[PDB]
Amino acid sequence: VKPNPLQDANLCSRVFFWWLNPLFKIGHKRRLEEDDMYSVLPEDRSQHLGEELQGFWDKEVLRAENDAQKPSLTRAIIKCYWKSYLVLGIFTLIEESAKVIQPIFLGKIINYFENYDPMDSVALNTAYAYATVLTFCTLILAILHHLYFYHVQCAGMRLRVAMCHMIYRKALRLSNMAMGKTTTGQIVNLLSNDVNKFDQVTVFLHFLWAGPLQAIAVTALLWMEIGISCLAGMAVLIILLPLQSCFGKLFSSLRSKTATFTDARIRTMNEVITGIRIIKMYAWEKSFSNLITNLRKKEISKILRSSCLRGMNLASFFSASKIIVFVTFTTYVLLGSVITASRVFVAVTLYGAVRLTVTLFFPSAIERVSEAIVSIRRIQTFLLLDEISVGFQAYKNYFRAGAHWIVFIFLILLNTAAQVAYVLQDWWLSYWANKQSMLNTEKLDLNWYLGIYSGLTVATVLFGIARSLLVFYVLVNSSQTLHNKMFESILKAPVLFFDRNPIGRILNRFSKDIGHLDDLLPLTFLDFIQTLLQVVGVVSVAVAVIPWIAIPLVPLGIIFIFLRRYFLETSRDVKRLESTTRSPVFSHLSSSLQGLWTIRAYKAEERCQELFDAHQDLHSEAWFLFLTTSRWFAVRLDAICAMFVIIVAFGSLILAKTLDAGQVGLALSYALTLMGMFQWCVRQSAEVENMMISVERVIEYTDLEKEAPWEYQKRPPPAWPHEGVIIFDNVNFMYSPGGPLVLKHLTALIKSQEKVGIVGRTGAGKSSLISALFRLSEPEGKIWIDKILTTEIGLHDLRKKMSIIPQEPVLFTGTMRKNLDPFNEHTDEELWNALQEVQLKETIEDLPGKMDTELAESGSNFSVGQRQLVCLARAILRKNQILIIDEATANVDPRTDELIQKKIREKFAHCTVLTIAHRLNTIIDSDKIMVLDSGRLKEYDEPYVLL
Ligand SMILES: CN(Cc1cnc2nc(N)nc(N)c2n1)c1ccc(C(=O)N[C@@H](CCC(=O)O)C(=O)O)cc1
Repeated sequence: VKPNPLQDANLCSRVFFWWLNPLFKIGHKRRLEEDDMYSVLPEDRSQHLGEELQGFWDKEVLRAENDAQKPSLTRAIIKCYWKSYLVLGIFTLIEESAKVIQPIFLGKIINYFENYDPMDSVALNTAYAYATVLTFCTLILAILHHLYFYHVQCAGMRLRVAMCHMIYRKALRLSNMAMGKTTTGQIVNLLSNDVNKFDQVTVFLHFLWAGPLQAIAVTALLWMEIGISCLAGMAVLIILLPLQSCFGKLFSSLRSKTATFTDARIRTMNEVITGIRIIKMYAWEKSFSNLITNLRKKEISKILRSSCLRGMNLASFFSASKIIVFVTFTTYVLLGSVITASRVFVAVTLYGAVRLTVTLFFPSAIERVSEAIVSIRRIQTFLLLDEISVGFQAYKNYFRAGAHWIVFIFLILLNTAAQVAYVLQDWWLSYWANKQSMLNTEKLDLNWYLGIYSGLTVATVLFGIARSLLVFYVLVNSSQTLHNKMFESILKAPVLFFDRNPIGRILNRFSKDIGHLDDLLPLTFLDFIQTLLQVVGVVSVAVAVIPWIAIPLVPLGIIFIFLRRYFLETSRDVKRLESTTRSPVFSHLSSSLQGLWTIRAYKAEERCQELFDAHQDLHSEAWFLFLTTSRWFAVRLDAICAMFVIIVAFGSLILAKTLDAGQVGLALSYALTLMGMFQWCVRQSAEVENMMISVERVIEYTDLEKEAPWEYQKRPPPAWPHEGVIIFDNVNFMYSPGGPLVLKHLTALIKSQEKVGIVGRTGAGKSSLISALFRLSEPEGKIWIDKILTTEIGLHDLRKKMSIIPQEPVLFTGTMRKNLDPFNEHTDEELWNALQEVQLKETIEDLPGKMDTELAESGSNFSVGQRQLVCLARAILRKNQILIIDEATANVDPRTDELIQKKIREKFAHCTVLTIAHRLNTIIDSDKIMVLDSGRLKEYDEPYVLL
C-alpha cells in the first residue's frame, strides 16, 4: 500500500510540516498522476466514521421516541465531538489572550525613550527584557497557529463523510411509494450541495464567544490610558454595523433584476446559432443584430450601479481606520489634556486589532451557522420516512482596450497619493508629540495642529473614493467593448465553422466567460492592488526611520520569489486530482439508483456500500493533501514576517542615542500589521491568475475566418432577375479546400419558364447543389445568370433576389407579423391577402391578438402542417422569380400535401422552379428531368426519352 508519513513522525516535525518535503521533490519535475498521494489514516475511513454516528442516531431516536418529544439530529453531533471541540478551544483562548498583551508591552519601550539618560545600565536591561517578552507573542501567533488551524479544518471532513455514508445507506431502503416522490436529482443535490457546508462552519464557530469577550477586554484597557475619550472611538465602530447591512439589502435587488436582462438575451442566442443555414440563406442578420444590441446596453446600465455601490463599499472599508482615531484624539485634546507618544500608538494598535476582527468575523459566523442549521434540518427531515418490510500579452490586450494611455497615468498618480496621505496623517501626530515634549505657560495653539489634521483626514477619504470609482469604470469599459467585437466577429463566420463546433461550447463561452468578465474581475483587481500598495508603505516607513534595514531586505525578498514558484509547481495539480476523484462518486450514485430492483433479487446490498466507500476513499486521499500543501507555505511566510519585526525592534533598541520616542513608536506600530495583509496580497493573485483564463479564451475570438464582404459597389440593375437562365460548366466542389468531393462537374443550362427536376438517391451529391448558386462555400466555376456572374457580387444582393423552401420549417420567438416580414417593405392588407391566399385564417381569430401573438419554445403550439404552409406563404409574399423547392418528407398522406402541391401548381406564375425530388411520382407534367448518379449526369430534354 501507500503509507503516509504523517504518522510515525515525532514532535517538532509536525509544526513545520517537515514530513512533506519529499513529495515536493516528486512534483517539481515529474507531474505526479495518481499514485504519488498517500493513503488516509486508519481513523478516517468511511466505515469507521459512519457506524458510530449511525449508532448514536439510532440510540437518540429511541430515546426521543419513548418520551413524547421529537427526535433531534443536532444533539447526536454534540454527543460525539464535544470533547474534541472543547479540547481545541484551549488554544483558541490562549491565542485570543495573546493578542492583547502586545500593545501593553509596546508602550513600555517608548517610555524608555521618553525618559532617557546616556549613563544608566539598569533600565537598558529592563528594556531588553520587555523586548524579549514582546518577541514571543508574535512567534506564538505565527508558528503554533497553522497546526490548530489544520486540526479545526480536518474536524469537518469527518462529519461530511459520516453524513454521506448514512445518507447512501438510507437511500437503499426506500419503499416504492416513497421513491415515487423523491427523485434522483434532489438526492444527488442533497449529497452534492447540502453536505459541503460543513467544512467552513467549524472555522468560524469560535468567534461567537470570542468577539464580545475581546471587545470588553479591550474597552476596559482604553479607560486606563486616555479616559472617557475612548467612548468617542467606540460610538463610531458600532455605526458601521447597521450601515453596511442596510445598503446590502439595496444591492442584492440590483443583482436580481439584471438577471432578467441576462438570461433572455442568451435565449435569443440559442435561436440564432441553431439555424444558421436558414438565417444566412434568408439574409436576416441585421434583425438579430439589432435585437441583441439593445439588451446589452440595459445590462451594462444595470451593472454600472452595482459596480459603483461595491466600489463605495471598498472605499469605505479602506479608510475606516482614520475617522475613529481622529475623533477620539480631537475629543481627548479638546478636553484639556496633553498629548504624549506613549498612549497614541497603543490606542491605535488596540483600535486596529478590534475593528477588523469585529466587523469582518462577527457578521459571517451567523450566516455560516444559519446555512449549517438549514442543511441539518433538511437532512434530518429526509431521514425520517418509512421503509420496506497566460502572459504579458493577455494583460496588454485586456487593459489597453478600456481607455487611453492618459487615464492609466492619471489613475497611477491617483493611487500613489492615497497611501502618502495615509502615512502623513499619522506622521503629523508623532511630529506634534515631539514638538510638545520639548517644552518646559508657553502653550501650543490648537488651530494649526487641528486644521492640518482635518485636512489630512479628508484628503485620504477623497483619494480613496476617486481611485476606486475610476478603476471600476475603466475595468467595466473593457468588457463593454469586447462583447461587441465578439458578437460582430462570430456573426460573420462561414458555415464551415458551425458544422464542426458544438452549440453547447459556444453558448457556455458566451454565458460564463462574459459573466466572469462582468462580475468578479474588477473587484478582485482593485482588492489586490490596494492590498499590494498597503505593504510598500509599511516597508518604506520602516526603512526611512532606520536606513540600515535595507541590507537584509534583499535576502529576505529574494527567497520569496523562488518559494512561490517552488510551491505552485506542485500545487497546480491538487485541484485536478480532487475533481477527477470527486466526479465518479456522483456518477456512481446517480447510476446506481436506476437498476435498483435487480439488487434486491440477489440480496447483496452490502457490496455496493463497500464500493461506495472505496470510491469515496480516493476523494478523501485527494482532499487530505490540499490542506497540508496549503499550510506548508504559510509557516515559511510567517517566519520571514516575524523575523522582520524582530530585526526592526532590536535594531531600533540598540540605537537609543540617535532616534527619539515618536519615530520609534511610529516604526513599531506599523510592523505589527504586516502578517495579514501579506497573506491577503499573496492569496488574491491566485484567483486573479485563475480567472484570467476566461479573458484569454475570450480574446481567442474576434479574429476568425471571414467570407466575402456583404456587398460591393458593383451594383446590379434594379430589374436583374427578369428571366431565369442559369448556365453551368464543369465545376468541382469541396467543403474543405483539401478534402474529398461531394459532386462532380454539373454542366447544363436551364431555360426560362422551365420546370426542371433532378432525380437521384440520397448521398450521391443531390443535396449539395443548393450550396452552389447560394455560394455558401465559394467554389471554382463561372456561373452566368442574366448578363452578370455569381462571384463579383456581394452575398446579400445575391441571396435576397433568390427564394428557398427549407426542408424542415423553423419559427422564431416573436410575432406573426415579424416572422413573415422582419424588414417592413409592404402594407397591411397584403399580409392578410397572402395569408388567406394560402387558406389559413382559422387560427388567427380563434386567438385574441391574431397579429402580435408571441410564440414559446420554437412554437410547439403548431404542427408541421401550418409550418410548411407558412413557409409557402413566405415564398408567396417574397415576390420573386427563382424558386428552389426542396423535399424531405415525414408528413402524412391527407390534405396537407395535396393542398400545398396544388398551390404550387396554380399560384406560381411562370417562375423558373428548380425542384428536388425524393418520391418519383411527385413530379407531375415536368418539362425537363435530369438523373444524377454517383458523380455525373445523363441529361435529356423531355422525360419521353428517359422511359
Ligand atoms: C484572517 N484572514 C482574513 C483577512 C486577513 N487580512 C485582511 N486584510 C485586509 N486589508 N482586509 C481583509 N479582508 C483581510 N482579511 C486571512 C488571512 C490569510 C488568509 C490566507 O492567505 N489563506 C490561505 C493560506 C496561504 C496560502 O495557502 O497561500 C489559504 O490557504 O486559503 C486567509 C484569510
